[PDB]
Order: sequence, then structure tokens, then C-alpha cells
Amino acid sequence: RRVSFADNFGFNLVSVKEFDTW
Amino acid sequence: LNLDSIIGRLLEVQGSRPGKNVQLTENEIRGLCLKSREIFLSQPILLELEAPLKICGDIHGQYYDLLRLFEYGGFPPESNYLFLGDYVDRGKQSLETICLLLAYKIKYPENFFLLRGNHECASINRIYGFYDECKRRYNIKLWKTFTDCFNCLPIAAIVDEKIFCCHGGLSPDLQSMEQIRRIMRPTDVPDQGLLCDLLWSDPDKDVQGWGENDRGVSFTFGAEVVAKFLHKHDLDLICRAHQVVEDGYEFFAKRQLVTLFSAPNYCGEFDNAGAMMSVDETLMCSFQILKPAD
Amino acid sequence: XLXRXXX
Repeated sequence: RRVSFADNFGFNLVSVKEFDTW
Repeated sequence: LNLDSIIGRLLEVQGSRPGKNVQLTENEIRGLCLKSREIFLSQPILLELEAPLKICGDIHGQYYDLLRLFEYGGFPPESNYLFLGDYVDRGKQSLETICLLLAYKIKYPENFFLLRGNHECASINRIYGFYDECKRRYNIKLWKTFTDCFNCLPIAAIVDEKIFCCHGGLSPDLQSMEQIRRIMRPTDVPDQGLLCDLLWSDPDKDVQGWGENDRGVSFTFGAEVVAKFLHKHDLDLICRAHQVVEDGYEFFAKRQLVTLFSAPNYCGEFDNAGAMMSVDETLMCSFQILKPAD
Repeated sequence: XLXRXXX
């Protein structure tokens, strides 16, 4: 199986966690 | 070497004021350097790794951002890690950053991996902050112990025979992986040649083949160089670091290359997130992004 | 922009 990316199959490519620096 | 105590003190800042220092003893830091150096030399200079793995780019002494990356990705050994280099310089806590990474390398030597960046080099980190931090918090001799350790870091990694990972990029000298394996350690980073390029080169969409590099060292390479390299070596993806990218990750050459940068808000010219690439056991890749809330 | 050795 070739390397794939999650958006090839209907998943989010990215997940984002926002943070407060403090 | 009381490893668990060192890691515990390093993780005590977790939740506290960002910027508070951990002042390990000189003996503890030297112990981390000497033991990790032994492990680096006992493992190949071209690592052969298996997924699943989280892959991280430049950190540059942003210690609390490193802790946030581990919180999001999973602290070792719940997840396996490959870091692409540039642990020190620029940031305020290079020492905490490198010490935690070396401690995890000693603790989980088969599940935690660190490659050499262009800043794990005395000529660079003498200027870009790490020498100054060592001289202020400890002494010059400790800085030299770090250099001897850094001189033994591995240079590249291949994940499941399909993802080629290094800090900088490709080299016009690189025809065979054997050329990487033949590099002996300890070594400095030269200002020219294969090892220099692996740590310093950059992709560029405006170059046909190989071009000059505006940094004044190494080269740039275009999309066709990427495609030829992948085909020649039966690889699917290049994963590298070394450049600030706005979203923490950035594709190049029709998703054949990705740049990862893991230190949020590094520059003054633009805000940037830090990203990690998660590679599952089937080689499906996705990105976990740490973004300042504003 | 921090100085091209690198924003």
C-alpha cells in the first residue's frame, strides 16, 4: 500500500488544537 | 543517571508559567549527553523505522511548545516519535528542550528518534543562541559536551521503505543510500557536500533541477528532482523541516514532499502554527496542528 | 526575517 493522505478517503487532513500561550 | 527523576523535574513546569527554567545539575546534563551519544552510535546513521509514528519539525528551544506537542500527540511511549532536528537556538529554553528529548531517547531508545538539524552544529549554535544559553546557565565546557553528542546524531530516516526523512533536503551528490550509511561519526557538518545538503537544502518551485540557495550554502531543488529521487528509490514521500511554514506543514511537488515546522509563532513576519505529521500503520498520513488561539 | 540562516 502506497503512502496516502487522510483526505483521500473522507477524513480530515488536519486536526487543530488552539492554545493559550500562558 | 536517575532518568525518571530528571524527566520528572523536566515535566514539573507542565502547567506553570511559560518560561520558568529547570536547572538540572551539570552532571545530570552531561550524563544525558554521554548516554544518548552511546545510543546514537549504536543505531544506524540512516534509521530504518516502522509506522505508526509522529514526525516533528523544528523546535528551536520552545520548550513549552514541545510539551504541548507531546500533550496533543501523546507522551512517549504511548506514541512513537521521529524529530527532524533543530532542537536548540532562537528560543529561550534550548537546554530544557534538548534535555527532555535526550532523556526520552535514553528511556525509549527503540520508540523515540532524533535526527540532526543544521543547528546541531557548533558553527551555527555558537551564534544562534545555544552557546550563549550554555555559558549563562552552566559553562562553555557543557556546550562542548553537547557538540560531541550532536556530532553523533543520525542524519536521515526511512519509514517503511516509503518515506524519506531528513532535516534539510536532497543533495545533487546523493545517488545511493549507501552514501549516507558510509558517513562516519562523530562528524562536524561541512560547508559543502552531501551531509551539508541533507541538513541545509531547500525545495524551490522556481528552479528547474538544482539551483543556488539564497542562504549562501547548499542548493535548492525543484519538483522534478523530487519526482526522480522518489522513482529511483521506490519511495512515495519526502518529509523534511528547516523552513518556517504558515500552517506548520506545507506540501511541495504534488504532495511528493512535505515541510514540517513545529515551533509556533517563530517569526515576526507572519504568525505560524506548529505541526506534526501522524503516519498510521497503513502509511495514511494526517497532520496535528498547534495554533495560537489569536 | 530573524536572520536567511532562519521569518
